[PDB]
Amino acid sequence: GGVYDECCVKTCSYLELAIYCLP
Amino acid sequence: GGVYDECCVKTCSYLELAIYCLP
Amino acid sequence: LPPGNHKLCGPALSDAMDVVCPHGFNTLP
Amino acid sequence: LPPGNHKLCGPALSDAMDVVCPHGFNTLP
Amino acid sequence: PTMRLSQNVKPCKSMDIRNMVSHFNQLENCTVIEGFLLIDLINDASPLNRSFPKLTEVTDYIIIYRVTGLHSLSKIFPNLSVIRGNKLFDGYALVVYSNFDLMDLGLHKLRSITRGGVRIEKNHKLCYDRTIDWLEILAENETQLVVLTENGKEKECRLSKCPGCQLHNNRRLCWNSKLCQTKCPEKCRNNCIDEHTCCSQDCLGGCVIDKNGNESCISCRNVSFNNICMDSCPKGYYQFDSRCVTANECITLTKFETNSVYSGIPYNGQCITHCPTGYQKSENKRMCEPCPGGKCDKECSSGLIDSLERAREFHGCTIITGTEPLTISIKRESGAHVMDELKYGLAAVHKIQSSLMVHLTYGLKSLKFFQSLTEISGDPPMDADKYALYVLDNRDLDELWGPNQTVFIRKGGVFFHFNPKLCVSTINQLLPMLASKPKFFEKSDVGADSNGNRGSCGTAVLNVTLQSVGANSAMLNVTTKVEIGEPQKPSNATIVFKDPRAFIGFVFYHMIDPYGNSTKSSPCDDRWKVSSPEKSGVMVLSNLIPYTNYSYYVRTMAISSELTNAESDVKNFRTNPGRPSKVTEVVATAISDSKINVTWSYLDKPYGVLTRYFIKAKLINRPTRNNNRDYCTEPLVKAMENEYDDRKVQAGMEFENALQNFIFVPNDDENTYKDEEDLSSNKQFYEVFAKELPPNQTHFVFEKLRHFTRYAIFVVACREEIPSEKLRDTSFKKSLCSDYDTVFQTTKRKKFADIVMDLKVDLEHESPVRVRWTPPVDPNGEIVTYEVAYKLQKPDQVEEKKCIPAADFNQTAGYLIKLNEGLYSFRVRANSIAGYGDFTEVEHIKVEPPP
Amino acid sequence: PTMRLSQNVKPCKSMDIRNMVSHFNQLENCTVIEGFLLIDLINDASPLNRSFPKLTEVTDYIIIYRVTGLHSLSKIFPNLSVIRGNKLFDGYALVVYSNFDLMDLGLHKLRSITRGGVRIEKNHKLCYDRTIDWLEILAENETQLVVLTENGKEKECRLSKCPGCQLHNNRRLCWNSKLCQTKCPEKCRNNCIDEHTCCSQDCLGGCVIDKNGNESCISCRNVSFNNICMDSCPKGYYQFDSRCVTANECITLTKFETNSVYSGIPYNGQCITHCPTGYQKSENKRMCEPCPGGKCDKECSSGLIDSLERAREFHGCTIITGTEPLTISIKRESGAHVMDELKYGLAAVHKIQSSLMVHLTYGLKSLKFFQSLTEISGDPPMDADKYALYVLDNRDLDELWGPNQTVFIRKGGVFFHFNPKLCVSTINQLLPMLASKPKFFEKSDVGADSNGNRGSCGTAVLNVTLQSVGANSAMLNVTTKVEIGEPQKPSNATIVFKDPRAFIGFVFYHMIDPYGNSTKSSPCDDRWKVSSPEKSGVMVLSNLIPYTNYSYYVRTMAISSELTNAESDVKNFRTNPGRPSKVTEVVATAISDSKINVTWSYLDKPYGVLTRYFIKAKLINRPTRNNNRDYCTEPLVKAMENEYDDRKVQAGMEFENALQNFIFVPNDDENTYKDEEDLSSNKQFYEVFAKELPPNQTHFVFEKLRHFTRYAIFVVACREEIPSEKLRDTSFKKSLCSDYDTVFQTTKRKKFADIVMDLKVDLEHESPVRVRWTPPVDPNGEIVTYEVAYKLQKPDQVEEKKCIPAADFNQTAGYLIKLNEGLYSFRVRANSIAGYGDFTEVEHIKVEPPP
Ligand SMILES: *[C@@H]1O[C@H](CO)[C@@H](O)[C@H](O)[C@H]1NC(C)=O
Ligand SMILES: *[C@@H]1O[C@H](CO)[C@@H](O)[C@H](O)[C@H]1NC(C)=O
Ligand SMILES: *[C@@H]1O[C@H](CO)[C@@H](O)[C@H](O)[C@H]1NC(C)=O
Ligand SMILES: *[C@@H]1O[C@H](CO)[C@@H](O)[C@H](O)[C@H]1NC(C)=O
Ligand SMILES: *[C@@H]1O[C@H](CO)[C@@H](O)[C@H](O)[C@H]1NC(C)=O
Ligand SMILES: *[C@@H]1O[C@H](CO)[C@@H](O)[C@H](O)[C@H]1NC(C)=O
Ligand SMILES: *[C@@H]1O[C@H](CO)[C@@H](O)[C@H](O)[C@H]1NC(C)=O
Ligand SMILES: *[C@@H]1O[C@H](CO)[C@@H](O)[C@H](O)[C@H]1NC(C)=O
Ligand SMILES: *[C@@H]1O[C@H](CO)[C@@H](O)[C@H](O)[C@H]1NC(C)=O
Ligand SMILES: *[C@@H]1O[C@H](CO)[C@@H](O)[C@H](O)[C@H]1NC(C)=O
Ligand SMILES: *[C@@H]1O[C@H](CO)[C@@H](O)[C@H](O)[C@H]1NC(C)=O
Ligand SMILES: *[C@@H]1O[C@H](CO)[C@@H](O)[C@H](O)[C@H]1NC(C)=O
Ligand SMILES: *[C@@H]1O[C@H](CO)[C@@H](O)[C@H](O)[C@H]1NC(C)=O
Ligand SMILES: *[C@@H]1O[C@H](CO)[C@@H](O)[C@H](O)[C@H]1NC(C)=O
Ligand SMILES: *[C@@H]1O[C@H](CO)[C@@H](O)[C@H](O)[C@H]1NC(C)=O
Ligand SMILES: *[C@@H]1O[C@H](CO)[C@@H](O)[C@H](O)[C@H]1NC(C)=O
Ligand SMILES: *[C@@H]1O[C@H](CO)[C@@H](O)[C@H](O)[C@H]1NC(C)=O
Repeated sequence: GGVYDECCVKTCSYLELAIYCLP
Repeated sequence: GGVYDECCVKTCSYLELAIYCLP
Repeated sequence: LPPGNHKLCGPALSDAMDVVCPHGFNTLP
Repeated sequence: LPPGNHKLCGPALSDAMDVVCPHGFNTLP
Repeated sequence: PTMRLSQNVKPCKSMDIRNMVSHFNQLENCTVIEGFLLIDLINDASPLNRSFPKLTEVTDYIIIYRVTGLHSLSKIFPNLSVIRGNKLFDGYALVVYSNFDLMDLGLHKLRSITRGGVRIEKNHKLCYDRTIDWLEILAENETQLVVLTENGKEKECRLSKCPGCQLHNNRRLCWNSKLCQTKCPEKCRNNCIDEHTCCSQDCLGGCVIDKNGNESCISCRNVSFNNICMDSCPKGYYQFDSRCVTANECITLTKFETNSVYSGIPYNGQCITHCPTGYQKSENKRMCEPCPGGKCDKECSSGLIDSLERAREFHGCTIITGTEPLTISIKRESGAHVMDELKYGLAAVHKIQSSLMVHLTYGLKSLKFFQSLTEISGDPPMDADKYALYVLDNRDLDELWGPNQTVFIRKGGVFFHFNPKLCVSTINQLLPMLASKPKFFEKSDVGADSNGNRGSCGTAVLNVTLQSVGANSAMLNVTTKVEIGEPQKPSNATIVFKDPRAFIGFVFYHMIDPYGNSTKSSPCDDRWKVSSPEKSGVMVLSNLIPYTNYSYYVRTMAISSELTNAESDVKNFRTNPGRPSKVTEVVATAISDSKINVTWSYLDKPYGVLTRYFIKAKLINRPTRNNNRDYCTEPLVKAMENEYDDRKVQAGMEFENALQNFIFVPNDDENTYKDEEDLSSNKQFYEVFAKELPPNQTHFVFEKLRHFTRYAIFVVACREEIPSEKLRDTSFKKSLCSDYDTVFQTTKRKKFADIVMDLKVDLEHESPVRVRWTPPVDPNGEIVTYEVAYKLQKPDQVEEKKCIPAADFNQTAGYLIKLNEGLYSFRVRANSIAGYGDFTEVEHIKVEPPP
Repeated sequence: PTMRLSQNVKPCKSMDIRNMVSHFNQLENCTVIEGFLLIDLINDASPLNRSFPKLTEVTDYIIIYRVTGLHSLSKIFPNLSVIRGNKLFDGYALVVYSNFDLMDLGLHKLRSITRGGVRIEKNHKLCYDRTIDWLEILAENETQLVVLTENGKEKECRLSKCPGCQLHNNRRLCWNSKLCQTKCPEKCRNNCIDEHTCCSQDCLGGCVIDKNGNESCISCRNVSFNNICMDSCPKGYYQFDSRCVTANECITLTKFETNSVYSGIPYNGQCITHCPTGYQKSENKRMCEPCPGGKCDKECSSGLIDSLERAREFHGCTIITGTEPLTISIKRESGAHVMDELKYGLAAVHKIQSSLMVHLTYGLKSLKFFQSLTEISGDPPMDADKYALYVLDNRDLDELWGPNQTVFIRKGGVFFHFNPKLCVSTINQLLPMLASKPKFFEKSDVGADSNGNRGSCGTAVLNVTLQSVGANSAMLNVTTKVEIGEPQKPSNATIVFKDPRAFIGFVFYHMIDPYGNSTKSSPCDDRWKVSSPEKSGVMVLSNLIPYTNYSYYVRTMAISSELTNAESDVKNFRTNPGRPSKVTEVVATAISDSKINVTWSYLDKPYGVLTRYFIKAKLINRPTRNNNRDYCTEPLVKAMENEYDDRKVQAGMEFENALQNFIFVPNDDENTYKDEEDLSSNKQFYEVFAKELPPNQTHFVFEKLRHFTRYAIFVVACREEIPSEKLRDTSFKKSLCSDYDTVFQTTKRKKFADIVMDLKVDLEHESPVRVRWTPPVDPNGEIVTYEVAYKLQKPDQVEEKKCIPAADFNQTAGYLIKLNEGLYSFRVRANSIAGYGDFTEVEHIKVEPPP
């Protein structure tokens, strides 16, 4: 799901977390 | 069994309970 | 006195012992 | 930045977001 | 009836201000927001040179999350007036979250919020947080959800001056430091254009009035068409959240929903994004059709629920499946819309293939929102298939499935713990539900101690009877006769204990309460004073304050292992009148030589009612003349100068059982008074004076006393009498009037009055000269001596004077003085225990003896 | 040495005084009781026409249960000395129970109790029992078994005053006031015949000097043979409790046990009832021989154990079988021999076929007494066969098995709740012992906060550092850096928190404690004052009282759902000296007209070290002559007038998470003084006087001060200075001396000094007479008038006296007084602020006017 569904639970990596960017 | 085995746990009748005080 | 279920306990049990039969008891040995 | 697990949460999550993504967010619709 | 709406509508769909200022251009021209408006992650809002007064109404909600470089919302929300909450994000209609630069809201034109509450959080610079009376803006019924925290209100916000609009309801409702909220009367609540100017119910938030009388609504309350307000749309159109739209317009319209966009469907005169219950969207998604079998069996994967907004994703779902339990974990504070939102999100579900679980929730009142639920299959029960209904730590849960509701359970065991309000009885109603049909739940599954500890559910009642009362004492007697041991024909208002020892005894609480509304004790509350456990069933309250109302209530104390608890209601009673207290601030003063004054108050408890005041004044005279004095050498002016609580029992019980198992073997005060004043022997004055006074009084004067006296003042207040004290009791033990303290006022009241009069002089034959005088009407304070003076009627002469111990001059018919030739004038005055008097007038004698 | 014991014994087996007194006829001639002696259900003991002094010693125990008609135990036990306690009834050795007629014990000769203890219950009329120091009579190591209750202590039993031996140990100690306890000195603790006549270690129970002047034991401590005491029995004889007998005799001896009688077996020099470990009784029961396989197996049906006496029945049993769980339910008060009686009753079991259960025990410290246990087969579990080890409500349980003890668990799940002293870590040690080898126990079976909450075991330590201190303030500093968020590179002073929000902040406690030992808070304890949670990790204690030792300690506060708790040690520190308090009870008093005295005390806190005392005395000017007064027309004398907060943060956290999930999208003064005095210009008196005084002093005298004058008294107490203060504090802060209040002196005998001198007279020519005089060196109070007197040197002439306001007669060289012919004398005295002076001596003048 969203950020709190993908990270802060079953923690994620910064590289994956970059998906929420690059307009 | 003992008095506390037959009475005050489960239930006992007086006439049966009279056994403890025969002459 | 007649009924036979009587979940009797503690001091009530002790006193009932006397009232049921004051004459005496068997002694242990 | 290096590690891959880094269980970010709460305000730390937003602070890491606004820097790891320093220039924009693609809007909902 | 019919009325225009202000301006001409140019709506723009849901809006998102993102990243940078330039995106503010998207607000161009549109008066209302057909969806939600969110502004977030604007790194610097200062470059915003414009404002947008046309924006007035928003359909769903406003969230301002992490905008930096913005000082106030006035610039971007000049005329925002109404928030209608057709779509209600997480139960909050207006959110302003985590902004470092917001100081003053500036929302001068906000008037009405139709749904949801308001949350303001993490705005350290926000001043004026507490100003607004939010409860008027919201829907009047459920106004609870108004939450604000860490706004910087602690100390730094010294600029809470406000215009003092001023301190109405001792709360200055000021926007900024200068602006303030305009209230509306109840007849036009939150629909007024100014403090009193009202608007008809057709509009929402008020209306504008012009010189032409063309009153126009701020926005239509029900619906709008062609800029005109009406209750419902004309035929052929569809309602879309503020206005009437055609079928094509509905087809084009859209609204965002949980990472998805749904186009509205023109159905039954309304444009809605979801078909109603029992309907499903067409393949072309242009209309809705009835569901086959009256129910579309949509299914969704089970998953956690963290807040209301997550629950909306389950809308319209019937079957929740998957090994994962449907863990509800909502966390509100004073849940306002939790019930309705969860209802919208779950009313459809009727069968759960997984196992429900509701762990650690706040504000979740009940599970009633599972309206259509019928069977918790629990096929893969959670926790190693142990349990199919898991409940835990629900700080505010109180009741399970709603009234007359029934749900089957095919597997696993129930579980309950730490639920404060959930009474055990409500849990046991599930006993006939389970497939195994257990007769009772074992102690390992249901936490009979923890569950329901805070709920007044299992409190068996006691017929506590107040037996007798007194001045400081009262006796309590508990009527309920407790069964101990033998069942003894139950249903007799029983209250039972299966073992005499287990019953430690009754416990009586009591506490002073003039209002009789003290609640029962929670665990450090100390309002209640409690006596030690008692077994006979009667307790004697003692040392009460007379005529003081006391609340009391009885509880049964038993060994912790026992569970046959009972209690009583909080009955109230008052003690007897008792005896009144002393009079406060008693002082006496002299008005004249015969008139006296006294002042007093009663700033202490009278108890009962002060029927009357009574004062007694007694004259206590001075001692006789004292010889330890000298005259004319020692004169005087003489002003006034006068725990476990169960371990012991448990050990005793066990040892008693062990011993039983082995011993036996088979084979000067006002007692009474009446109004009175005593005349002097000559009736010139009152020796003593004792009279009643009405309870109005606080000070009074007493008349016709004599000059220069010591009138001891005695004061008292008398209380009423109860009928049982006068007919059930007789005139003894009195205690009818208060304690007292004498007040003394031994002043030289008030003038010289009279000391000596009628002086005359003669001579025996430079013959000696005899001077006579008359004593005063009454001694000027116990006369002790006479000052006698004479002078010569010649220039440069001075008055000579002598002294006598009084009562001796009479032997010679006057005091004798050796005097020479000439004309002389004589004077005399008495001197007393009260000091000097004034010299009497003169009288002359001429000495001229012959040889 | 080996020697004869008093008298020759005739032992007799246990006796049962029951029903009626006639059975006492079975007790005569019994020197000692080889077993137990119980007296139960005598309806009336009054008809007892005898006493039995021969009975002296009993082996197992004494129980007096429900004996009626007996006033004291002396009549039946004149010489009962010791209770060897070879066997215990539920662990107790002397029980006196439920007797309505026992007034006094009467145990004058009671001298030593070897095992177990004493229980006294439900003897309402018993008195003087609560006087004896039971801890001295019992075995020294485990004196805890001294329980007593409901011995009429409320009001009626106040006659227990004893002979007040009288008040030794500040308490009475007597068997009724007729007697008092026979205390023994510590050199021979409870091993004496009187307070100074000790006894040898060979005897037990006392010893009496024989006719030969040599000791004779009341009873042998170790063993006895042929009336002689020795350490061990001779060959061919076996020890039976307190005496040695042959094998033939031992075969006949018997002792009653749990509704059974066991004969004695002569084994290894001892007469035995149960064969030792690894031995079993012979077929003829005449001897024990080694068990096959090292130990004979024995099976006993599982059943509850509600007291130690029940536990004794399981002695020697290896296997406990049956579907019934072995429910231990012991309920003691205080940790008595339970740990040993259960050891005797269960040390043999090595595996249990059923499941163990420990529901609701008190005083059960551990399950360490299962010495030989190896495996809980748990074949039939219980509670729906869920669990094989069920532990619950054990108010005093703290550890399960012996250190590093290994016992298998073949089936079922463990269970643990409500055990306050059972630390969670101690439970998890079972994880590697279960058959399923769970990695961790689920919250459904093992509690989270209900276990070990009372045990200071799970606390991670904080390294609190006290940063700075002051007069009233101090700053604290938590050194331990916190692992908030990611665990990246752990073990760096971990104190981890998974997210920044779960940890709400540190909590600081402090409280005044000169002793520095206040225990940590348990929940109404109000000793500790607390501060609000703080996140930065630094706090500033404020408003402390100077130089007071404060105890403080820190702990972490986190939302209940989180569990990474930590705490600190209870460190303590003292504030700074501050400023000393005002002097108390300051008063001034005279010693002479120039010697003055002052008294003071310091009954308030000095706050530091009182380096010195300082007193400063300075005079004030007298008032001058005033024109609003008249003199010698009126005399003048003129005596001198002189909370949990869980919900809020939880809701905020959840809403913040829900909003994150939606926002993003992918794509007068003494400053200083010097000791000194100021001397007047004339050197007559010191105007001011300021000096230091040593801290010894409390009152001191100051002399050579001006007379007729007030001296303002100013007193001070000054404190020490810390090196860090003196090295920098030059003029700032300081405040090293106390507050003060001026004291003015009602100096007695400060008048009447120097009077008047040098009176002389002269005449101008009825010639007026000039009279001269000199004012005193120091005005006797500021002069307001001078009185002058004169008389004629002829009989019966009165001495006239007149006055002058002084300071105006000098321009005439004196005061002019009209006078006539004759010889006259004159006198003068001063009239001043201090009133009249004394008339000076006379001087004469002769008047002889010429024509
Ligand atoms: C509003 O729309 C018109 C065209 O309909 C456009 O010309 C105008 O610029 C818009 N408003 C603003 C402020 O630009
Ligand atoms: C103000 O902002 C608008 C865009 O909203 C822009 O068109 C205009 O040029 C700006 N004016 C100034 C003076 O910067
Ligand atoms: C008084 O006792 C009756 C039973 O006789 C019971 O029904 C009633 O509830 C009691 N009073 C109250 C106030 O409950
Ligand atoms: C308590 O009241 C009941 C009737 O309500 C009465 O029978 C009983 O005697 C009373 N008890 C006492 C101790 O007065
Ligand atoms: C105390 O209770 C009585 C009734 O028993 C009531 O009349 C009175 O008003 C109460 N006291 C107060 C201060 O209300
Ligand atoms: C009881 O009622 C009075 C009514 O004036 C109110 O002031 C008071 O706060 C109430 N007390 C409690 C404990 O509810
Ligand atoms: C004097 O008496 C009058 C009534 O006669 C009363 O009003 C007033 O308070 C009294 N004052 C004093 C000082 O007693
Ligand atoms: C004064 O007392 C009388 C009774 O004698 C009463 O009628 C009157 O109301 C009282 N005065 C006032 C102001 O109440
Ligand atoms: C037993 O006691 C009786 C007294 O009742 C006494 O006469 C007799 O001598 C005693 N016998 C022995 C063997 O002690
Ligand atoms: C005491 O009673 C016993 C029987 O119980 C009897 O043998 C004996 O003679 C009695 N002695 C006296 C002095 O009464
Ligand atoms: C195991 O524990 C026992 C006592 O419980 C101890 O004697 C023994 O040394 C321990 N063994 C080890 C290896 O620690
Ligand atoms: C805190 O103190 C304890 C005991 O003094 C010590 O073992 C520990 O290492 C300290 N912690 C740190 C981070 O130094
Ligand atoms: C004391 O607190 C400060 C911050 O207030 C911190 O920098 C310092 O490290 C602390 N002291 C120690 C020994 O860590
Ligand atoms: C207070 O603490 C100091 C050390 O900080 C110690 O010297 C002093 O003895 C303590 N106070 C008392 C009363 O012991
Ligand atoms: C511990 O402190 C208490 C007071 O809190 C005091 O009574 C006791 O003597 C102290 N004991 C020690 C060993 O410091
Ligand atoms: C008085 O003070 C002196 C120091 O000046 C000291 O030596 C002496 O011990 C003190 N007196 C007493 C009784 O302590
Ligand atoms: C004078 O002072 C001394 C000590 O300085 C004291 O013992 C004595 O009591 C004082 N006397 C008076 C009269 O104050």
